[PDB]
Amino acid sequence: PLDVALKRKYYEEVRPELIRRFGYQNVWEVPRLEKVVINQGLGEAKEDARILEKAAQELALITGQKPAVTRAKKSISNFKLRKGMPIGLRVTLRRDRMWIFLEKLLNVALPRIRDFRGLNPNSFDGRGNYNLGLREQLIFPEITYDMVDALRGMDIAVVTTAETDEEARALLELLGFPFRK
Amino acid sequence: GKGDRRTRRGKIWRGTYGKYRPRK
Amino acid sequence: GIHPKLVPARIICGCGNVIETYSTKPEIYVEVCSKCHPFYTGQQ
Amino acid sequence: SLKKGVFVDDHLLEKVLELNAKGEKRLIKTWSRRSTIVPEMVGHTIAVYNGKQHVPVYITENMVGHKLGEFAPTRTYR
Amino acid sequence: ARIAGVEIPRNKRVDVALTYIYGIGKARAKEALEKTGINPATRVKDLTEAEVVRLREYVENTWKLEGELRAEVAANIKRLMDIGCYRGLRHRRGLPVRGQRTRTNARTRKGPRKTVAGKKKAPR
RNA sequence: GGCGACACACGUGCUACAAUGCCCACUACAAAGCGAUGCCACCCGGCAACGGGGAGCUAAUCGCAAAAAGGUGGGCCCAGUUCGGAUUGGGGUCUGCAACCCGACCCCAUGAAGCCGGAAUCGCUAGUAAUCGCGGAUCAGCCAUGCCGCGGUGAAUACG
RNA sequence: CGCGGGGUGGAGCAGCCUGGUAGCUCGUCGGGCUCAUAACCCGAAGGUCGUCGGUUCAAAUCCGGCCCCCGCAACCA
RNA sequence: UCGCCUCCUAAAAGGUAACGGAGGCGCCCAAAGGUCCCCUCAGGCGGGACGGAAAUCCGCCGGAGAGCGCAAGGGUAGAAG
Repeated sequence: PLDVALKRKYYEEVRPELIRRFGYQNVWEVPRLEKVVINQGLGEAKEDARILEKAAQELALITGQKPAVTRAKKSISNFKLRKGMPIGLRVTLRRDRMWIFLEKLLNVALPRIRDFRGLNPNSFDGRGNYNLGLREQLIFPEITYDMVDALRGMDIAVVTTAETDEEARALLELLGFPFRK
Repeated sequence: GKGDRRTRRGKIWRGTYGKYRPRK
Repeated sequence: GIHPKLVPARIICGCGNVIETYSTKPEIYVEVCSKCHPFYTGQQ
Repeated sequence: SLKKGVFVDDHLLEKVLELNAKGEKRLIKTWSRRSTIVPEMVGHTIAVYNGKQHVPVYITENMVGHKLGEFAPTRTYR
Repeated sequence: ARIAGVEIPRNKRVDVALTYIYGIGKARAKEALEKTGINPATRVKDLTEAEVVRLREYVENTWKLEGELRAEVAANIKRLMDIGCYRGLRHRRGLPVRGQRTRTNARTRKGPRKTVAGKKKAPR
């Protein structure tokens, strides 16, 4: 486990072009993807013996990382469970792990997502780094569809070096990300 | 039985043939 | 001690391309992917 | 349920394919609801009728083997 | 005797057991046996360790079966969540999508008898 | 476009719940009716509705068109099943300018409720009841489980 | 304290010694019979059988044990 | 109304009155306790599938306005959390 397409394709292709693109000098200033936090949460754990640890585990086969047993601060009287202990779910992605999942997320779950037409043209604006809003889930090259007790959306947050937008844009812009433009 | 578009009697009931009632 | 394992895989697209990476389950039957775009249709 | 052809009217393409030869607008009234959906015409807006008014039904790339009618409901409260 | 999905026929003529599988009808099955020269009569409890898988082979590996078909269906159902096909609604709307009679029947697509009735007449 | 709507309602009926049954194969026995831009024998292509060719038939003379329930053999062994086919996905045919709203078939796949029906209620006095197949009118086609006819097998009971 | 006895549809009360049904009504909803209405007449929504622990093939029920009511007789530094 | 805890009244020490002004207590917790090892907020403004106007996220700016069983108040992240 020491190499992918991206991770490689990032270096030999993304590094040189970028650098030469905006005009940096040393290898660090050039912006780079750092990590990718991605959480589901659900918030669909309430009355009637509502476990959903599979909900997690099943996300574990899509990522490679066995998610985090999240909880929620306050208490939501205006809707179910209160004062910590419920459910929120999350799996932070860091290099290799992140590269892989990232890889096939730029090869499979691009059209498999129902229709599609291209990624939002502005979901990081101002503050570098990009977040995505998910509905589906089986569009993943795994997670069979005759094993989905339910379909839950999720959040893929892909944080970077690029301190501006033009940058974080580029980064992905030139790497494998398709924008609705 | 009389409905099952998949048997002798049926095609019959439904006055017709096919692969479950050879048009001879 | 509690993970998804992993192993080298050889994924087979639906038109030609055959990306050779890793993850979980060695044989993958994909419908489409890259090498499948920008497949437009013109416009009146 | 054809086998030889596609019942789609002609007074449509004599309008849709001219507009085709350029890449124009989309306001295209019409009563020919009884007609297949023309391949490529995906991206165009047809004002299907329903005994009431024309309909801003767009047109996707996934509604071709479907006559214009399938997207122009007739009765209210569905 | 697993084969397709977590399915296992047993104790009865092979040519019928097969139907059990999701995706297998009367036709297909009895073809499964002719194709692979396998005999119908013969139960499920009497099939060489070979014929067994030998079967599953052709089987599982041709017409997609239970599972990979299951919601393979909803594919062209949900696919109808598009701009909205009349047939979309009906599923979208929980009713008959084959130009049927709702006015009175249709109890397979509607929950059985949802009474809530009224109508007044005239007193004195 | 609508009369086809649909949270519901009653009336008339279709298919069933199964072993006195169902399936596949074979094999007998009708009567009544309708047939020219009609009914299509008969070869051919598709596991098939159907398509190509093509003989006859103004029809007691050629066809629809073979009757089903019987019989005979084989398959099922009491299960929500090889019962029952509703709904749903798919691929197709003919018609007709055109079948989204709105056809019928065929074919692959799903196989739903129903294991005998509350109070109540309907029919029938014998070739009847019951159950089985066949026709025609209207018709381009058909939503025909209807309607008007036909013929097959063939009970029970009536003290009062 | 102790002997009892008692809680089960929205209120009412049987199922309590017998194990094997979750019901009998009032009341809302339909649907029945008339010539229509009334009146009778049916089928349903609805209860952890209070609680938990338990033996059984199985519990409202027999066992447990406690919260809780009401009768009494008694206790109150 | 009657014992008790908090604040003001109460005049910068303490205390200090009214049938003064305004709230609580008659419980809880075998972890909500010993301890040792780890960790950090509330909000605001961007960015986000269900998403209020605060769910769970991501990014900045924000030392305390969060929390601490419960009344208020003292106190507190250099930890009591």
